[PDB]
Amino acid sequence: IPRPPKHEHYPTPSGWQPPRDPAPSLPYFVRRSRMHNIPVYRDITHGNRQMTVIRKVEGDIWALQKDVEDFLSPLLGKTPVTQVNEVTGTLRVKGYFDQQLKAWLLEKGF
Amino acid sequence: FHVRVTLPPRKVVDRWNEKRAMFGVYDNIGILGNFEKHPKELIKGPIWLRGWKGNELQRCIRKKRMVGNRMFIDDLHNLNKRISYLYKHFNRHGKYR
Amino acid sequence: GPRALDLLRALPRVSLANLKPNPGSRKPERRPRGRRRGRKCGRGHKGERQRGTRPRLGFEGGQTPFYLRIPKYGFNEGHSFRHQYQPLSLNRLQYLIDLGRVDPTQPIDLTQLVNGRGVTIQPSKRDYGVQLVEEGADTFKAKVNIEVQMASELAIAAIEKNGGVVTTAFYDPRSLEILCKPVPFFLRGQPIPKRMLPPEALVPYYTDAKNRGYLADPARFPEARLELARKYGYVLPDITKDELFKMLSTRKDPRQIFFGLAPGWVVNMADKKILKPTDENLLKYYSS
Amino acid sequence: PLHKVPVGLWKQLRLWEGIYSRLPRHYLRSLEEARTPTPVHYRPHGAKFKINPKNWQRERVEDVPIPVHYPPESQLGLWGGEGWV
Amino acid sequence: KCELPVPAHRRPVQAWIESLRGYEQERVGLTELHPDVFSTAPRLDILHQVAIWQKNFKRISYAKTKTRAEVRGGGRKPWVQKGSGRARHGSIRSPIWRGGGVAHGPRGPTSYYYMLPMKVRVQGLKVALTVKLAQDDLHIVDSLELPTADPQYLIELARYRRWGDSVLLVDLEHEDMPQNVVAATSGLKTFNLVPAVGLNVHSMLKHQTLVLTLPTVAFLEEKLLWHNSRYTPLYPFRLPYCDFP
Amino acid sequence: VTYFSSRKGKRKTVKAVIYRFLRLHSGLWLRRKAGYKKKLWKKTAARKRRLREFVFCNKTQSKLLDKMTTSFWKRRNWYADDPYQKYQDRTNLKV
Amino acid sequence: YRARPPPRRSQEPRWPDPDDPLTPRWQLSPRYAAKQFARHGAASGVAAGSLWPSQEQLRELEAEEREWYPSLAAMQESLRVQQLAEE
RNA sequence: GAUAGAAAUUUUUAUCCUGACGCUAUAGAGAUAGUACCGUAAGGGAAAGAUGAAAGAAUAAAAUAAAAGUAAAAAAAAGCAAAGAUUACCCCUUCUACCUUUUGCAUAAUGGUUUAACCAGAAAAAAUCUAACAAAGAGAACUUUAGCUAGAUACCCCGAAACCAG
Ligand SMILES: [K+]
Ligand SMILES: [K+]
Ligand SMILES: [K+]
Ligand SMILES: [K+]
Ligand SMILES: [K+]
Ligand SMILES: [K+]
Ligand SMILES: [Mg+2]
Ligand SMILES: [Mg+2]
Ligand SMILES: [Mg+2]
Ligand SMILES: [Mg+2]
Ligand SMILES: [Mg+2]
Ligand SMILES: [Mg+2]
Ligand SMILES: [Mg+2]
Ligand SMILES: [Mg+2]
Ligand SMILES: [Mg+2]
Ligand SMILES: [Mg+2]
Ligand SMILES: [Mg+2]
Ligand SMILES: [Mg+2]
Ligand SMILES: [Mg+2]
Ligand SMILES: [Mg+2]
Ligand SMILES: [Mg+2]
Ligand SMILES: [Mg+2]
Ligand SMILES: [Mg+2]
Ligand SMILES: [Mg+2]
Ligand SMILES: [Mg+2]
Ligand SMILES: [Mg+2]
Ligand SMILES: [Mg+2]
Ligand SMILES: [Mg+2]
Ligand SMILES: [Mg+2]
Ligand SMILES: [Mg+2]
Ligand SMILES: [Mg+2]
Repeated sequence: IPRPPKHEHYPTPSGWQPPRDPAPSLPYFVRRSRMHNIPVYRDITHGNRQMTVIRKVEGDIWALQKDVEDFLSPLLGKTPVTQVNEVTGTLRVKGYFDQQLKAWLLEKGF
Repeated sequence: FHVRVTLPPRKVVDRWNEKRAMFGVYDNIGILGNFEKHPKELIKGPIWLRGWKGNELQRCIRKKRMVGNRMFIDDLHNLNKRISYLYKHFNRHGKYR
Repeated sequence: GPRALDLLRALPRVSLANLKPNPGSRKPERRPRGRRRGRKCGRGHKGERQRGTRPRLGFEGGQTPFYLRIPKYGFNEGHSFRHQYQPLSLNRLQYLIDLGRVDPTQPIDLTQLVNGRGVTIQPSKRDYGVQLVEEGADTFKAKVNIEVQMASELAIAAIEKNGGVVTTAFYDPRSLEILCKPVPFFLRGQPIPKRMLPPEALVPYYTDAKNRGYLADPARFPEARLELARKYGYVLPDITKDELFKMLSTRKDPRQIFFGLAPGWVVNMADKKILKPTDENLLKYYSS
Repeated sequence: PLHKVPVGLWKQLRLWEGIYSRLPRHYLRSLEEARTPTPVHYRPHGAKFKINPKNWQRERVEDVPIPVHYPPESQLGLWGGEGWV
Repeated sequence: KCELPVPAHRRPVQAWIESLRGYEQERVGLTELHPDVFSTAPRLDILHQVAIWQKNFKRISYAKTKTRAEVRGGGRKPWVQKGSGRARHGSIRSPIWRGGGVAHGPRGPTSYYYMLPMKVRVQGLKVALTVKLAQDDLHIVDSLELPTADPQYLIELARYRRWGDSVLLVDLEHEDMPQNVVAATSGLKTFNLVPAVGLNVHSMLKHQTLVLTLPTVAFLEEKLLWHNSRYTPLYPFRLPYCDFP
Repeated sequence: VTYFSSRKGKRKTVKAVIYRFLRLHSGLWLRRKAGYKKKLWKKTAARKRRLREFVFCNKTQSKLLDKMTTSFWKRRNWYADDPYQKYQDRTNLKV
Repeated sequence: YRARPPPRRSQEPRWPDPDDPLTPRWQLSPRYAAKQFARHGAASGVAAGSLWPSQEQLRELEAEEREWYPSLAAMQESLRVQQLAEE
């Protein structure tokens, strides 16, 4: 897979925004995909269960969970139900919040 | 239900013979060999079962296709009866349907 | 990073004696033994249930089945002969360019899209190419010379706004299989064959200048291009004054498959050499 | 246990050994050539490709000869290449 | 020093370089190991899948018992159904009878062939190397030469350095293995020499100590890190590719 | 339904279903009303209109027809000038 | 112990014996010879002239494509007749 | 209707590395053997072996003394044969054998003298669980508007009168 070419202006017309040059001074870290996109995906089970999955997380995952909980708290009025999978490094959030999370992680530079 | 009254000679199995020490050495030939030989090209056994898997019906059908013309008369008949019975049982019998 | 590696120093060595599958990955199998799963084995009591001779699927017991009392109508009549076109959106076309999957410096055709993993074409499933859709016409800021098999009015207008070139060409399934997978074809040791003409049904689509057909009369393109510019209210760029005019004007002969190659050529990939015929009949047949 | 050579080739390999091997080559060459005989009963179709009247599509067609039984009485005369159907 | 680009947010892991030319010729240098291979996540359940896969991907059973159809005889009804006074039977080869077949037995040669996806197998090698390094079971040997062909030399060398009971020696290529090492390890059971292409999960877990040669370490990192940023195979990689010969 | 064929060992399909049903990619099946060509002079204007309308099939019928046809007919198809092309995907379904 | 030599796929061309009765049928077809040329070519030892259709084959190819695939002029005029007829 | 089902066109690198998550005398071939034996004939077709280094160590030696069945040792009011117990086996008190089949069986409805050996749930389209990678997945050929690939979870045994060919 070729590396993304350097652009004079960001974000690109397709919305793609390259990661910040320095690593953010945060405990957890979220690797980019092999296609250079934020690894936030939807997942549906039983036809009525809607979940959002954050993959490829290194470091203190519990820091990521707490930052997600108070980020989505004002939007919902309650702490969202989350699952932490340390053996894999995946945070699972009940509901369709993929678009909101991708913008949130992009601002933090992951 | 009578059991044997004498202790059998204990089998002294050596875990480090030639077979066990070199077991599964070249399983990653494709990954670490520029993808020149798939790991299915190391299987030793029947001609029709090298790198293939299936249930009992698909196995008997596959055997008849490849080595059918090389089988004996009696074996060729027994295979045909096995195919017919499995064909009738799998399609015309069972619980979930 | 992986703080679990610190825990591994204290723990004993990992060997074949202590390995456990992921919990929940292997549901245990239930066998018909014991009081619970016994004396009936989950079949029933008499009838065609316990003896396993219930009727076929869709049989309602003598009554006319649901799938036999509905009158026949043609929903899949001739579906195996209808042409299919994989849609490509300008949102995805912009996405590919920004990430370097494809480059606008070099002309883009169906082959370059496949190598860029943009679209996947299955010639066997009656796919005749890629159609351009106008899903992302508003945010399309690229300048490309793209060649597809079907285009829409808004998709053409969006590309021509930035100063691109759009052309529609027809590919026979025999040729389309070669075009989408060129390397496997070159390993078959066969001469490159001529591209076949579109059938009588598809002649008007590729002959009119409104669709930017490859077989269309070039004299009517400039007046057709200006109609789109007038219709959508965008100033038509003068493409002849750009430094990439040589690249943007590149086309293919109707009997030609690849760029710069000719029918009858044999590509010997092992020796990195190209073979060409010499007989008059061979040259005439591959060029007629 | 399986035969190394398929059963269908046993008769062909019978000709490659023994007295059959010393037979003149010209006789053997004519014997091994199994050319399809001239159609007598069935009526063949000239075109290799045909258009389906129902489907209106180009399809491939092949002539399949109709088996014919030749009684031993025929070998004593000249029936013109035909027999019981 | 690592050649392939190390990710910015992490740093390479380092390990001592040893030599086999002497008992005390240890710690003769320092080598950097790529974090994405030798410092990856400790997946102890992706090793279970690969370890089981290497055991049940070539197993072809050879058990075939004869069902009631394939038994020699029993083609006739033994006695008339009504009036005899005994239980009704239809053949003397049914599974009830003494000499009958098997109603449900192993039928023919059964093949257990299933292929895990390639990225799981590659992930299996990465975690095994990380586990070996994290538990001090990985030693790097420079160029893998031995003073003598006597097999007793390796036994005492491993005893002095506490290399455990079994040691797995690797080399980059088969024809390039030196004669001293080949002759020394050809007479030992717990010590085995395998080319770099013959490395896998089961061999690592079988031997309590893994020894990697410096040329092989660069070979492994080049092959295992290629899958992180690759495309799905349009056609098999044995066929020519633009940048993968 | 032939679960396992005798030539290739795959799963066959029932040609009766495809000749009189249309499967949308959302899982819904489409069919014609029964009796839309029989005795039209007898039926009223409203009744004839009702019989000429396409209708959907409930869950049991939809589930039944999915086990009678193979996986070739469940694929995503992009036909040219397909009237039902816009009905393939479901939208605004709050279940 | 010492491991067995790794299994390697040789890059040399292969040619089965045509006179062997046990050879596979697909290994004597003309398609196999062309595939060897595309694989090796220089080491295949097959004349490059065999890759193009012969004069007998070329006449067959010329007739089949002419009778079944019409010309652009024929297609254009055929549609004009139908358009005039329907109008 | 049940079901039957191609082709055009594609793919396939050689020799060694071969042995066993196959059985161990009701298993595995029927086999110690198509022999005894039953049939005029075609045909059907078995059960059966065990000491030790030496039996040219048979006043010979070692091993479990553990299936049903008997002996050592016949029985003493009263009862689905046992339990609650009791200083005490009974005596006392309390309990309508077991499976199958039925609206309902101690039923006088079915089957079993008892013992050992042998004898009956099998398939992965859709789905749920776990994981890899993710707008893409898969070691070609396909599926894709969070999907694709891999694993795990599944559907028995005995029996007719008959029918056809030699
Ligand atoms: K079934
Ligand atoms: K039960
Ligand atoms: K027997
Ligand atoms: K009775
Ligand atoms: K009864
Ligand atoms: K009973
Ligand atoms: Mg999902
Ligand atoms: Mg169950
Ligand atoms: Mg089961
Ligand atoms: Mg019971
Ligand atoms: Mg019952
Ligand atoms: Mg009933
Ligand atoms: Mg009726
Ligand atoms: Mg497709
Ligand atoms: Mg029989
Ligand atoms: Mg009979
Ligand atoms: Mg019977
Ligand atoms: Mg037996
Ligand atoms: Mg026996
Ligand atoms: Mg036994
Ligand atoms: Mg006893
Ligand atoms: Mg009493
Ligand atoms: Mg009662
Ligand atoms: Mg009653
Ligand atoms: Mg009942
Ligand atoms: Mg009774
Ligand atoms: Mg009764
Ligand atoms: Mg009785
Ligand atoms: Mg499934
Ligand atoms: Mg009849
Ligand atoms: Mg008869």
